[PDB]
Amino acid sequence: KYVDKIHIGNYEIDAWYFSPFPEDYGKQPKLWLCEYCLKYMKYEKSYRFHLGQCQWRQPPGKEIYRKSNISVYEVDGKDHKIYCQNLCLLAKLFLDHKTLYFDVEPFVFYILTEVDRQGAHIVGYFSKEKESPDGNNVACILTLPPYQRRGYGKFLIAFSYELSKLESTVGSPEKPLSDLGKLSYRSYWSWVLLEILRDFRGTLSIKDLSQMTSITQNDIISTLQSLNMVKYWKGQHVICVTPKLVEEHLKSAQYKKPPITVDSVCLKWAPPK
Amino acid sequence: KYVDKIHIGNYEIDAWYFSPFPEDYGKQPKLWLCEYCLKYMKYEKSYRFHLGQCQWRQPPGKEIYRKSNISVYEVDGKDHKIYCQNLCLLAKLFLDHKTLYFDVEPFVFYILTEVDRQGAHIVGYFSKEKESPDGNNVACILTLPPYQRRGYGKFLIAFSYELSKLESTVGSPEKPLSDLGKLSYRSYWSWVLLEILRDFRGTLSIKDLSQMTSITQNDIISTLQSLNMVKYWKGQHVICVTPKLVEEHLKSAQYKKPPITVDSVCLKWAPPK
Amino acid sequence: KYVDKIHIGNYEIDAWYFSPFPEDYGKQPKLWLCEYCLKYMKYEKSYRFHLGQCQWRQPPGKEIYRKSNISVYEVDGKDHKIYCQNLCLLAKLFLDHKTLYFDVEPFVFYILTEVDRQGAHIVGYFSKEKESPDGNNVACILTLPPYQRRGYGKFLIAFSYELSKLESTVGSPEKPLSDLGKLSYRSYWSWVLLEILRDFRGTLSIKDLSQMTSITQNDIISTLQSLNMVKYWKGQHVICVTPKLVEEHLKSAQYKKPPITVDSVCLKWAPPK
Amino acid sequence: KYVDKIHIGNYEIDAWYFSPFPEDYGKQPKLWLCEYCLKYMKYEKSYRFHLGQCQWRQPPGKEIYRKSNISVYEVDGKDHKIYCQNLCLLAKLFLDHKTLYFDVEPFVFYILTEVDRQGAHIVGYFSKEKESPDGNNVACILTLPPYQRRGYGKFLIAFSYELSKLESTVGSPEKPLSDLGKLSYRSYWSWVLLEILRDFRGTLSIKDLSQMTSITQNDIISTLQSLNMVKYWKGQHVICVTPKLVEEHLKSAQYKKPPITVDSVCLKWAPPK
Amino acid sequence: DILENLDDSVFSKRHAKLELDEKRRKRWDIQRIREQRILQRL
Amino acid sequence: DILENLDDSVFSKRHAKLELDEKRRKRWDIQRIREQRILQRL
Amino acid sequence: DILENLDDSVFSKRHAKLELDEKRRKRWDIQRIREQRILQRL
Amino acid sequence: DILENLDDSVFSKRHAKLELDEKRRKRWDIQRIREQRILQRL
Ligand SMILES: CC(=O)SCCNC(=O)CCNC(=O)[C@H](O)C(C)(C)COP(=O)(O)OP(=O)(O)OC[C@H]1O[C@@H](n2cnc3c(N)ncnc32)[C@H](O)[C@@H]1OP(=O)(O)O
Ligand SMILES: CC(=O)SCCNC(=O)CCNC(=O)[C@H](O)C(C)(C)COP(=O)(O)OP(=O)(O)OC[C@H]1O[C@@H](n2cnc3c(N)ncnc32)[C@H](O)[C@@H]1OP(=O)(O)O
Ligand SMILES: CC(=O)SCCNC(=O)CCNC(=O)[C@H](O)C(C)(C)COP(=O)(O)OP(=O)(O)OC[C@H]1O[C@@H](n2cnc3c(N)ncnc32)[C@H](O)[C@@H]1OP(=O)(O)O
Ligand SMILES: CC(=O)SCCNC(=O)CCNC(=O)[C@H](O)C(C)(C)COP(=O)(O)OP(=O)(O)OC[C@H]1O[C@@H](n2cnc3c(N)ncnc32)[C@H](O)[C@@H]1OP(=O)(O)O
Ligand SMILES: [Zn+2]
Ligand SMILES: [Zn+2]
Ligand SMILES: [Zn+2]
Ligand SMILES: [Zn+2]
Repeated sequence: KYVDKIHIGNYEIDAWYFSPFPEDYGKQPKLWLCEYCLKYMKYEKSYRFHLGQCQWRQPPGKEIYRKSNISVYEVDGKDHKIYCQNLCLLAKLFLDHKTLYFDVEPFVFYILTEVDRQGAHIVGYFSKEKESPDGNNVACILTLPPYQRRGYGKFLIAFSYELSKLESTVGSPEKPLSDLGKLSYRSYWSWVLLEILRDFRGTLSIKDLSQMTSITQNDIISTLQSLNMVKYWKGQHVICVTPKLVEEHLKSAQYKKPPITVDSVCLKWAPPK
Repeated sequence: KYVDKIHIGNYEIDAWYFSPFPEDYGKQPKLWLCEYCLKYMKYEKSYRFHLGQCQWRQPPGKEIYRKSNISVYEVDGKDHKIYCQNLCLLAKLFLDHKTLYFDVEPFVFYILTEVDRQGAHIVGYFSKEKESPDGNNVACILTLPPYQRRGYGKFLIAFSYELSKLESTVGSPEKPLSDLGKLSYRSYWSWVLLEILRDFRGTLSIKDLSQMTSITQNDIISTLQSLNMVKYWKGQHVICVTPKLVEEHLKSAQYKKPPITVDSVCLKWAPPK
Repeated sequence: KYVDKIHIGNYEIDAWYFSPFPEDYGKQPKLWLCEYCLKYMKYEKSYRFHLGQCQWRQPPGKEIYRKSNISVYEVDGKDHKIYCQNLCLLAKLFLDHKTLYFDVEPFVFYILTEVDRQGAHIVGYFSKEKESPDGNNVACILTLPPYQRRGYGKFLIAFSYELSKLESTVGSPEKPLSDLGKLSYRSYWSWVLLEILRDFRGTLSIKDLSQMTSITQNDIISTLQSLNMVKYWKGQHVICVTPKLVEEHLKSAQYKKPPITVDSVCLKWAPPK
Repeated sequence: KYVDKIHIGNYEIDAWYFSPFPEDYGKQPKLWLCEYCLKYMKYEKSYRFHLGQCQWRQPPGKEIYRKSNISVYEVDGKDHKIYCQNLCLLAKLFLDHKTLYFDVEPFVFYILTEVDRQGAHIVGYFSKEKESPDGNNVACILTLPPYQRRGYGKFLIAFSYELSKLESTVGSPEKPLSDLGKLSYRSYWSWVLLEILRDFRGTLSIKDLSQMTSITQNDIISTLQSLNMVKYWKGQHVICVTPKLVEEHLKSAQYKKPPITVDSVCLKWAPPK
Repeated sequence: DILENLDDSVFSKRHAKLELDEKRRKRWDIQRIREQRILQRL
Repeated sequence: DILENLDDSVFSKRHAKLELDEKRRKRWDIQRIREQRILQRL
Repeated sequence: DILENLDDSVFSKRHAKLELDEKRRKRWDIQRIREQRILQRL
Repeated sequence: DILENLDDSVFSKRHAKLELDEKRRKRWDIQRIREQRILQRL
């Protein structure tokens, strides 16, 4: 690690990992980043100059979600390459296993922002491959450290699935997940399944749950395993959901309603092709 | 699946998976197996004949553990090839991911038996590679279906670690684990760690726990994660054990004392070389 | 083989091998080709129409050699892609081991023509990779069947080396050579070496010959072997040239002066970079 | 090269190449070898001692050919491992591309000897794989330097084919051939084909020649090419043998009757299986 | 029977995808040869 | 200390060759995975 | 229906060739894994 | 200088491990060639 601290907007954020900022920018202990267009700089002088020069107050895409002060922007890597590359370099500072930074054309980026009078301030994001061979509805996912543990991570996951639903497709985050990634997804999956298993008056196969939620059969099964809703007969695992098991887990710390939730009506997005 | 049922001793056991019993023995719906030497047969006539002919009442090895009616035998694959091959074919009926059946010379087998007036009756086993490149203190592990859910599985795991302890070595089961394998190990690991974290009056690093138990640092970490004893700072995970977290988990279903335990004094084994 | 005959200019030429002319052009028994721009056609009607429409009377490059009625044109695959692709498809009809037809940008083509009042009529060619990892001064080489056995093949080889000389580089045709390719090169190499070994008043190492001719040390050695000018001591082969061996081979069928020779003064070419 | 000279029988022979004589035997400048059993030694003292101790006066196999003072012995690598390994180490001193020295069980060795009152003195040999995937009737072939250029090499080649004939099989030496190997085979092949093409009153296809001689169609074709008995039509090569071409080549240096020839009647060998 | 369009653009269109096919096969072989050279030479 | 040029073109120039590096590594891995899948599954 | 020969030698004979099959597959995988590790790590 | 032991057993002992080395290299090459043939021919 060479760059271990960044200045973005009014935040001083300590870097978690290495990021391959090009040339001599990778060797500087601190970097200054524009909170709107995400360009990186060596010196403070050029930062204080850029504030009164930059022509952006939002990410360079369509506002596809708006409720309250939350807005989500869709940025296509082909149309705004420079922006997404800068985002990916920023993102790598907090992701151990991020592989791509510059080949951004095949990717589409969904930026989470909080909006006020000044503009739309970046909170986090997730990236998504347009054509995924493994059916990955998320590639990397991130909530910037100052905004963490507010529920924004579970919003972004919930958001990625809402896209998948509107695409009539199942999806799963790129593996492997980090420890905080596992906790976030498992928490989200439990909440979704428990809400369905509480209300649904009918027979449910694992297949149905997948179609209802866009969660994969694999992710559903392992979620049900951790909720003690799977029994084992001759090696093979079969679903066993009871009103008692649902009731108990609803009161446990294994059930938690997300502080911030995606409201379907507030989504203003059309699926591609 | 062609052979879906076996007769061994007085048990009729339904087969869970395929097993490559050679030639036309693989195509028979039912097979008869001697409970002592584990030889397989097509017809019942040859089974009822073999009972009054067989010259074994125990597995063909050293009795290395004896307490009450429990005995454990160490069988070297090089000395008793035929027996271990037959065991491996039997074993495959209940293991989805068992790869080796006939190359048994590099392996040593530890047979769990219940002993009475008649002889030592096979309950389960685990196999172990003499020279493991990945440090696997267990290759396959099995409790025969009629003996399952009595605690014998957790005994065999506990037994495999006792061997590792006496070899001044760390060890881990061959990955990947089956769903019942995961449950068994996680249950064992939790119990071991909780017993230590309850009693030890001193500073413990993950390194120490590994040396005390022969459990790998990886298996220790993930165990502690599930016991909520790991916090997260800048991505990296650090140990956080409190008397409250220990107390709470001791009363939970995440702590369970094994019904059958390895008694160190009753082990009569010398480590190799 | 599907297309076994072509009409080019006033020639009816029987095809020697398969050529992957695209779409349904590959399935026609006969194809019509313009002798100037080398475009291929299904029907005769479009050929007789094209004669009074085509805007070329030469290959689309620089005339880099002119003596008598012989002209050689340099065509860069990047500037005249379509032409070179058509040439490569034509060429494949007489080359068993030609691999490239459409990736013509990395190649430069040297077209041999006979010139009269009408235009510059294609006789043969050789292709050359701009950046060759193996140092190949020729990739494919061809004299169209109606022009064969006049000496034009040995002219093209001699021409390829003249380029190499003017580039201060050694070079060798792409291996493997066809039977007619071997005969042509061996014939050329013998003549060059014999002319030098007859006239040179001094000591010559294999290294010098290479620098004088741009022929590789390998090709020189094997040429000398066939001229009986190599003796063998403890496995290793050493040069042994005598006035007797030179004299004898000058009168043999192993020496033959090329009917058509490259005249250095008539070359009007600058080497690249 | 560390060992550059050997003493075998009464010969001082300079080594052509490296040979991996084991341990510190590979580092000695000179080695002493028994001419009968081929064992290697560091010091002369042990050599002069071994002469009056050794119990062999022939190679350790069946005498399968005897005419005049020439005898050939068949040694199976499985039965006389040590001998063949020593032979292979000796052999490597004069072969650049010999790969095998110790894995001699799959090989059978044919030793050429000159016989007198003392014993059978090794002149050369060829090795042969019992089961060859590529149909190699010779693996390595060697005439020891003091015996070279007497015709013994062409005898060994002729011998290898006589074996192939008696096995109703075609065969070819392992490629690649050394320069002296090429000269020897080409010389042999020419002589065989010219003798047939002179005498045979009938139609001969390349197929027939192969069956008559056990020479491969490939080796036949290239031999005919060098004898100018191949014409070329549309790339493909067709046989063209005339009484003039046969007559001319019979008087050339391209025809030479081997000084020593295999006499079929003097062969006392049965083919395996 | 029928008159054919011999404009450059016609040829450029039916060659473009074949030009891409060869480029991909050339990348394949370069990697394949490099991998072979690494594995045998150790 | 010094004022920096933050024009798009500046970033486009120092990213272009790195963008090409990744594309080549991605082609490498696609081929490597495809080759592995063929060799093990027979 | 029929009485079966349960002597050791019977089992040794029908297992011998299967024992050799596994040994060969184990050599294959060891080489395959070693080759994969070399190619990816450069 | 010193007298050498030329018994068979002496040679058998210093050749045994070298004989095993070659056998392993031969298995390596057989697999390597088979793998190369599969990958190029598809
Ligand atoms: C597909 C992939 O790319 S995997 C990579 C995942 N992301 C990363 O590792 C990048 C760095 N980390 C992050 O950006 C974040 O930690 C994220 C994206 C995982 C979650 O962001 P947040 O907005 O903080 O998550 P959110 O507030 O929705 O909380 C989600 C869950 O994680 C838990 N959590 C988050 N941070 C911590 C922490 N430091 N310690 C313990 N638990 C935590 C929360 O308690 C919550 O679980 P709960 O529902 O049981 O309470
Ligand atoms: C390294 C490897 O080879 S991985 C392969 C693991 N083994 C197999 O899959 C072979 C088939 N399965 C088996 O042999 C057994 O299920 C084993 C070996 C995993 C465990 O055998 P048992 O003697 O039944 O285990 P034991 O009685 O000690 O119980 C261990 C835990 O597994 C749980 N368990 C066992 N079977 C079941 C089941 N059918 N459903 C739910 N839980 C189960 C028990 O509740 C116990 O957990 P707890 O401590 O929280 O109560
Ligand atoms: C690098 C590569 O691409 S290798 C591919 C080589 N080319 C091919 O195979 C394509 C088809 N063949 C050809 O185009 C021609 O045969 C070429 C290019 C090899 C030679 O073209 P030509 O103009 O006929 O050659 P040229 O008239 O200079 O004669 C060269 C030698 O080949 C000999 N030769 C040519 N054709 C024949 C034939 N059909 N039969 C016997 N000998 C022949 C000539 O006798 C002459 O040898 P000599 O000097 O001993 O008399
Ligand atoms: C399959 C393989 O293993 S390929 C390896 C071939 N062998 C080697 O390289 C090992 C070292 N070399 C040798 O042992 C020998 O040179 C051999 C085996 C090739 C031939 O042994 P010899 O008994 O000398 O061969 P022989 O006396 O039969 O002569 C064969 C031809 O080679 C020629 N020749 C042999 N040595 C030489 C030399 N130093 N210079 C020129 N010509 C030579 C002969 O003139 C003869 O050709 P000709 O019929 O046109 O006159
Ligand atoms: Zn900006
Ligand atoms: Zn028995
Ligand atoms: Zn034209
Ligand atoms: Zn001796």
